[PDB]
Amino acid sequence: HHHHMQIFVKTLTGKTITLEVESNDTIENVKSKIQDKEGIPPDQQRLIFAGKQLEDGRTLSDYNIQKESTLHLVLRLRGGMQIFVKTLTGKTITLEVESNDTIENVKSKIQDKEGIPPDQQRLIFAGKQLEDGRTLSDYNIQKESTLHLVLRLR
Repeated sequence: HHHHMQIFVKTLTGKTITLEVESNDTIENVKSKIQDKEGIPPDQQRLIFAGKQLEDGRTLSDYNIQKESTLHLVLRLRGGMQIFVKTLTGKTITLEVESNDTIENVKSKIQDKEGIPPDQQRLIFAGKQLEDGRTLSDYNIQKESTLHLVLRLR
């Protein structure tokens, strides 16, 4: 069952703030609360917990975040290249990438974030399977491009 709790958000410059949240609040909503309190635009915010960046559309409970847990808040300048990898289940995996990142590095980033072995991943963009040894730019994948991730049983 959903419940109320307090969490902490800490920036690198030393401040810990307390937020009143519900266990099923989304990360997007937490970023909105941080904007309301500190004035920081959500698109500049990256929230980190268990060493992973937290996905806007998932909830605190999805990440096992409990009362008096702390989230790191790291801030980016506007315009860092992100891409969105979406499974056919609707899951979204937002990756900070560079324009010449190799496909196998993208799969390695997906493994770091989601635990999915690279050999189980099939990435698709514009109807083409993305091949190891090629780069994002080889497929004209650029900022805010959306890729599909297809998975088979191990």
